Amino acid sequence: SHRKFERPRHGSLGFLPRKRCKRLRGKIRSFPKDDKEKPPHFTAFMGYKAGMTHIVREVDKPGSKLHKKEIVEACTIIECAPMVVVGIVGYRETPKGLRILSTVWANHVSDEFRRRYYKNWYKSEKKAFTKSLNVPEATKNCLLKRIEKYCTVLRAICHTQPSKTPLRMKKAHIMEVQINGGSMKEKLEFVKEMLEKNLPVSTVFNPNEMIDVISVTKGHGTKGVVSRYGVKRLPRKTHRGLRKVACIGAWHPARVQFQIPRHGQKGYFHRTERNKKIYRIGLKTDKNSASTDADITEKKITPMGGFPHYGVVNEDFLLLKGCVAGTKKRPITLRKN
Amino acid sequence: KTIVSTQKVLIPEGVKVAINARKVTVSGKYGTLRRSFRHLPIDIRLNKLKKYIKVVMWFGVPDSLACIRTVCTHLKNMFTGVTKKFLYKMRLVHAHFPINSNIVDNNTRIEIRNYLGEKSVRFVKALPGVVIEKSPNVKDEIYVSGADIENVSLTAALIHQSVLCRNKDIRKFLDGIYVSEVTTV
Amino acid sequence: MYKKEYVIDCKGHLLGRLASLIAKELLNGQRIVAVRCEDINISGSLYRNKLKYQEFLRLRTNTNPKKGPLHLREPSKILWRCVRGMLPHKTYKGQLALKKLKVCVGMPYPYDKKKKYVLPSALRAFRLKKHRRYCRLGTLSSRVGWNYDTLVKKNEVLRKQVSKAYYKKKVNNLNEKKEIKTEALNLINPEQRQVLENFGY
RNA sequence: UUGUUUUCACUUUCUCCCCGCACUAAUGUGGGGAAAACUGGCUUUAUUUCUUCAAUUAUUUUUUUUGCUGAGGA
RNA sequence: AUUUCACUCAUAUUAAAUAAAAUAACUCCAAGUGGGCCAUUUUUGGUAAGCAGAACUGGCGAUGAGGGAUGCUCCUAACGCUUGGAUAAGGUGCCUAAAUAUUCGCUCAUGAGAUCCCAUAAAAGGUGUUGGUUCAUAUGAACUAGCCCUGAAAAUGGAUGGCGCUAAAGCGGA
RNA sequence: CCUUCGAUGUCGGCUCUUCCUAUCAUUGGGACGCAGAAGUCUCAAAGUGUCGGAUUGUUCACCCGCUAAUAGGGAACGUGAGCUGGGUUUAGACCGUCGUGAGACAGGUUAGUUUUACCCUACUGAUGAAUUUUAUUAUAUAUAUACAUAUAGUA
RNA sequence: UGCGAAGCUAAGUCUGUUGGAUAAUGGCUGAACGCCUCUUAAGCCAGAAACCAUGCUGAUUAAACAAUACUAUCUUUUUUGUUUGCUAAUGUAAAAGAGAAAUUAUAUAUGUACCGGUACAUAAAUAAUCCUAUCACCUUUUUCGUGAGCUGAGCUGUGAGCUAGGCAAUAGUUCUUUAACAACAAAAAAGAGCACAAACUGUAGACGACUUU
Repeated sequence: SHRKFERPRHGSLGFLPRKRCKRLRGKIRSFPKDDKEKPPHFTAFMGYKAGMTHIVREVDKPGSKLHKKEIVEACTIIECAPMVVVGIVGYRETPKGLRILSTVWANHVSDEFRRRYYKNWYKSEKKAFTKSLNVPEATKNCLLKRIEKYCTVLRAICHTQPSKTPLRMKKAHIMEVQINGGSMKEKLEFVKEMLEKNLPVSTVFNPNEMIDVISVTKGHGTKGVVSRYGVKRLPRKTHRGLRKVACIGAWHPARVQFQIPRHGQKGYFHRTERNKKIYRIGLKTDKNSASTDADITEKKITPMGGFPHYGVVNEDFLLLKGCVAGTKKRPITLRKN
Repeated sequence: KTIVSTQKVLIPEGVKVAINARKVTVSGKYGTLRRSFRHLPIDIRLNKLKKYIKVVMWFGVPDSLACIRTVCTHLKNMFTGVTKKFLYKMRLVHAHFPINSNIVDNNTRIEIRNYLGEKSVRFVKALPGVVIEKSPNVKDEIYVSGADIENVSLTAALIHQSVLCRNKDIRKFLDGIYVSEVTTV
Repeated sequence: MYKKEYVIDCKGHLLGRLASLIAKELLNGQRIVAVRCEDINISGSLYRNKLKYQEFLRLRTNTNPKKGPLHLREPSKILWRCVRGMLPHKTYKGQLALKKLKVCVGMPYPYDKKKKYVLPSALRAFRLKKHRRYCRLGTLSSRVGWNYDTLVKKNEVLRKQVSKAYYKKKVNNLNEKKEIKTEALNLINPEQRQVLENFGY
């Protein structure tokens, strides 16, 4: 029979299965779309976990009860050790998805990037990307002509440099960042300049725009139902313990449904936070970017007392609303909206 | 029930046509004609020195013989519509708030305001090549016209349903944007 | 039936009749490759077939939808499943017959210039009243969530131009072959000429 | 409380005429009239292989190509 | 009334027909059984029931085989081991052997319909189709009945058996 | 009384999930005996939500409130190797009525042991090989090829 | 007794979109019957927290796949074969010409040249078609094309052909016509690095696994 007191279920089925994520970096399912009218520029970025902090502000929303009065908010400041752009990948649409036409590497590559292709770097001969970077430019010209004639999605392999960060890790995280904008004829020339240099964030990131955050949440191992889905605790009189779901399904169907909350792994999931507007642009070396002309004190992005389980921060900064997922030292990925 | 149906459509003097595989291409005065009538089984006989069209339907059963009549009177009627433009009698109505018109961009993308006092945006288009523009004689009247019969008539059709209000008895509140009569240039 | 493999252009073919014929060929052992499945047409209104596919879509195993009927949205996969429902796929011979079938949307690479065959027993022009209502499998699949109809259309129009070019080459090749034949006929001995003339060669 | 007998009204055409005079689906049509009848049927005469001699039933006689079977041992 | 003598009523097809009618008749000994159920037709109680209780016949039990997708009781048909032929019931679009056979109509369903038992459907609405009937001077009605539609809502996801089928692979014929 | 009496754990509550629509609210409409409000009838619609407490073992019920609404139901009257044991329904005991009596009471009351998962499957998570009669939406400088391709390890 | 770092935690903080056709709902034309008439005639539009997309989560849910980087004695041609548990070695779901490129419309379409039109051809049992097979050998006369090498061109080779000549099949009547493809073994000729473990880490964890050095 029916329940006498109908109440909403526990957890969301949209985040199933609640299993350990396969990787550590934040993958991107979807990049922001492109338009012919809009001009060819960048489409995403990446970095690390610099801070999810506060800032004091003043609302300009008409009729707001606070408005002119000073307020306190919650935004974030990003860690951007400049990423090295190393590769170019072309994709063409097919009825079986978008397929890789080809990838092209920079004629010179870093050691940190190449270290990722190994599991025992200290014992190898470091032979990766050794004789693959001595190709003639006739092949490059022919294949980029093919890219223009056939390819329709352009992505750039960029890798981070953990040497700048205090991380123990020496392998470089590699991802691909889409390039969005105009037609192929303009796009070919617009993708012929930045093919080797490192990536400054302030190149495209501008104030008053929306971005999203991709990461992998923390980890807690196996946890009970009361933690994984927040089920009601059974009364203290319960015989075989109280931290469990009482009924895991009716008599029929004669099976356990997949909607029943059960014990298992919680955390180490893939998470994306949407509607995160970027607000301000700054740097790393300069001394007054974060502060204002009404604050008239001295400070830079530098923190105090060190960062617990993160070391010190010696790289770029911007501003963006919200707080982030993951743990300390965890790679974070930044997308546009 | 018999085996032949046809309508000996009378071609007026001011029109010249050419039939080809239920795709008749015609020239009048304001422009040219063509039509996609491929849904219906139609055969056509044509002459041009003695004129008159003969649109026919073989094995004419009254199941679908009501369609040849529609297409035939329609055919003579686009002939008339392109030769002389058709004018329905559209009148805007306003019980309390006189209708605010914003005729932006030359008969294309008109805007409607001042209808019950919402004071918001309301814009309804029409098929290109058809005019629905203010008649200078009376402000609340718009002299609809255009190229062809369907061209004028769908424009006279879509406009009435654009500004409807809610919770107000239309037996007492006679608000609307009416269309009354039909004439020619 | 007896060819190494038969390539069928599914354009303008009724789904059920096409599936029945193809399944009979697979069971008899003839390998079949079906192309341009996104122009398969189904009798009945597009809304009717959309309702049917929605009823099929709402149907899944309650305990775990993973083992539920995999619905599939590509028209090629729809035709493949319709054919599978026509033959005993639960047995070894039926499984072999099912695996003897290839389905493609549009015309992929190794089907540019092998003769695409058409079975008149499943044509719309012969198996459907003109005044009655029909649908299009590509449109229905796009409605039920394929989002690849336009790409197939652009590939198809490019292929149309590409094939038209070499058809224009082939027609001139053939019309020069016929004219060299006309002159080579009179260089053959008369008694051999007579047999060709009276046998229409 | 039956039979019998009697009257007109019927058909061909690429026939023709006139009117709408081209209004035909056509190398014609809507209407009104004239023609013979090359339609047709009727009786004959030698012939049915120039040409039909059908179909069904009753009564007979063959024929093309081929599947399966070989019990027994007087 | 009985008995005995005479005569004699087809007896060479048989005191009407038909009959693997003596596979008869009789006697003895003895097993099991003695809860029945279902189908057509008839019928009692009950609002009704896959309910309870009866009659006839045939089945299930006690019995498989082909078919009705599926099924103790429905149709064909009852059974030694085989080889050929031809069929019954039922089918011939694929599953599945055999007709996308021929021929004539009807139907478009935004929950069509599709083999007895059988797996529900009613009152009330129908100027679509076709054919009627009656009436009033090619002119208007009324009905009538075939298909289709509304009436027509239930819980795991779902079932003309599935796929699917509309110039049917649907319905009624031939 | 068709299946279970060589046993399918018989009330309620708690917990938890899913499903139906004959929709309570929310969404968009039509009608009103609709001036507007407010409301009533009704359509498409199950996406979202349908509560806190007093009394009672209760379902049901009835009040106090909040709410936007506090809609109706199914899932072996969903759910006891999930719980609890308040009731019903062993044995003790009390009262009332009935009985000569032992005792009886869908009359009332009080106290009264709630067993086992380590098996299969299902579900939740966690490792993980093998995969040629197997796959191809290509590979070629306006030009050929399936009569081709495709080794395998690591990343 | 206090804070009680960090972690955990909430009772604390941040975040939680637009596109399509669409149900109900009004019109264009318009028959049926002279004409009117949303369609129990035809075609077209307006439009919902519902649907499918978008976005998000898995994807050993596809026993799936792509690109890239590096490496493992490796790759082509010929002959004979595959008639201690092993160390030569063979399997076909289908060869017997397994021959075949416009696209499209079905109440007629495809080309050609002009500006959807124009005029003209083509096509309408369309695969009921076309194309492809047997002339062996060797000798002579030579002709025309393609490849090695050679300087648009000479020679040789290859393919096809022309003139003339003389040269073979035989196993007793058939038991599949051993004829295809792919693979492998032997023998010749030519060219052609990593991962696990170990210690460390702790962004991870029941153990595996995962992140590192």
